[PDB]
Amino acid sequence: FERIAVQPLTGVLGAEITGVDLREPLDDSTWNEILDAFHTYQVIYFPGQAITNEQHIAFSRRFGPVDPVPLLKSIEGYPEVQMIRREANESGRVIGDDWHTDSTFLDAPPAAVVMRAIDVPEHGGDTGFLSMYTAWETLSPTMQATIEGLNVVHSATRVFGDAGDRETVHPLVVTHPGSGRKGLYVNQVYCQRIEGMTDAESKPLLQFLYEHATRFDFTCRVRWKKDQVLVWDNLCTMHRAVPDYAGKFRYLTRTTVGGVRPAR
Amino acid sequence: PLSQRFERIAVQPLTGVLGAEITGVDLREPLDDSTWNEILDAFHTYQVIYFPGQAITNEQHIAFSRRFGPVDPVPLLKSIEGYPEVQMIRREANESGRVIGDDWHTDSTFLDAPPAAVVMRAIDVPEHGGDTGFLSMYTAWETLSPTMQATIEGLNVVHSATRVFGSLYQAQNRRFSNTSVKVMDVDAGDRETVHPLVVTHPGSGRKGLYVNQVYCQRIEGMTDAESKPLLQFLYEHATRFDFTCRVRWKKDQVLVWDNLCTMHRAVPDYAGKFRYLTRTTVGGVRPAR
Ligand SMILES: C[C@@H](Oc1ccc(Oc2ncc(Cl)cc2Cl)cc1)C(=O)O
Ligand SMILES: O=C(O)CCC(=O)C(=O)O
Ligand SMILES: O=C(O)CCC(=O)C(=O)O
Ligand SMILES: [Mn+2]
Ligand SMILES: [Mn+2]
Repeated sequence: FERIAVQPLTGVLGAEITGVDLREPLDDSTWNEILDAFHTYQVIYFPGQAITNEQHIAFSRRFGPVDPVPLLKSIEGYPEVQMIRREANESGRVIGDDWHTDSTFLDAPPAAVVMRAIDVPEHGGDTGFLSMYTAWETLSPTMQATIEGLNVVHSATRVFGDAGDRETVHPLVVTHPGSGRKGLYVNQVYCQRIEGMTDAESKPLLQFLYEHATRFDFTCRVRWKKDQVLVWDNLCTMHRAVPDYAGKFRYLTRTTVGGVRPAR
Repeated sequence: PLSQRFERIAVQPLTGVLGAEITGVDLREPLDDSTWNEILDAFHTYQVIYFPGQAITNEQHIAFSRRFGPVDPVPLLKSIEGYPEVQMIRREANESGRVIGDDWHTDSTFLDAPPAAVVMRAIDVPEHGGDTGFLSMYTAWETLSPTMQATIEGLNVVHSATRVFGSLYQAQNRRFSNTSVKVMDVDAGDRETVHPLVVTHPGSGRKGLYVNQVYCQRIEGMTDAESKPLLQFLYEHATRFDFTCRVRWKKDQVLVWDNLCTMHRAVPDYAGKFRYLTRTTVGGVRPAR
């Protein structure tokens, strides 16, 4: 890395990137290094990037087409820029407070999400991430061989479920179209059953994979500060909100980068 | 606000659940009463506290530890030459044996009187890799439903070291290297003790869950089949990600964790890299409701 400075967060995933101004267009050499760090570290974040809504969209477009997720509210004037907002007065349960990755009920879920902290507490409201590369790679060779050929049925029936009940089928293990690396691909929010198996057969196996994937040693924990811009890979990671900031205002915006069909 | 409540130290909470960074103090020196009382208050509130940039000697490490209570080294760990009170969490860059403490537990709960706290000091740690996770058993308890609390608050739990250096350990394959771990008597590993499932912290007066899957064998009076589901639920509940924090280490960071109201976990993400911390253990008293 010669155009940026990269500081890995853990031995598994996550890296802080400095030495670059996201308010400006990125030359080829700088963009290529950012993409290289993204593919390697899977979640990357840039402190001190007070970027406008328009600069947010422009940066996001470098990753791919900006295709908003279905269920979130957009800011006035910018359909692409969606809100993760919780009022100080707000009670109840937080958006995304279980391990998941976004919108896997889609035939082509999002490739990536670009999140920008606008107003965040001095402490509280971290976001957890984990690597599905590491999840797959830490399975024994025998377990890998055993489940590699399985497919899993996804649907949105528990988030907003007619379109919420529509099923799609994804491989249990997918090859990342950018890195070429294999990762586990299951999540408790959207996965319904292993295709072809009975309920009794499927439930314990999915349950094990949920437990395995979310092992603490496969995770990292990102702390937010105002003007922090973060990108996560929606194919090879999962993420989780942390609701430890009752009574405090928390506001981030996000753009969603379109992806292609998950493939073996 | 912390900036105005604390006059001798500066406190920066790590999460909304537990953990805090402490600065404005020199651990090389004896602590005056007001400074110590503020540290103890922060310890009781935040449950795991750490002090970056404290380049201290073994003697100073021991002296600071003694403010929390009497030193009482844990049975399993080797000590450094010249300092029986200072034990090692040391992993050579080339070793590939099981990593010490790589699942959620708290220390030596098989003792009739487990440690009250541990003071850990980073000697030589990787630039990245080897974080320690912590979680609050106050929060774990307080987030159970009223009905689940009523159901289990009267239970007691059987603890032993059998999976660490007793019969169950000796009957399996994953072994610890002799870098930091002593050879132990198998009968000592199998010795059972019974503690309450919910305990009152003597310093804070608060109630916390008290179970861990390393040392807990079963709920007293129950069969294994009866105990397995309740205990397994409690482990899953306590280790919910939103009940945790994650501490990253740097050389000369000194950390204190409360061995009664927290659990902790090593993270084995630094294969091929040297990692060395020292630690003193503060003696505790019999866990009580
Ligand atoms: C110093 C410490 O002793 C321990 C040693 C290893 C250990 O590792 C584990 N980690 C995870 C699992 Cl599942 C089993 C185990 Cl056995 C835990 C504790 C103590 O208790 O005083
Ligand atoms: O608020 C957070 O930390 C993450 C929420 C989430 O899951 C998302 O934005 O998709
Ligand atoms: O090495 C670590 O991070 C923690 C090891 C541990 O569990 C202990 O020292 O008791
Ligand atoms: Mn999400
Ligand atoms: Mn331990």
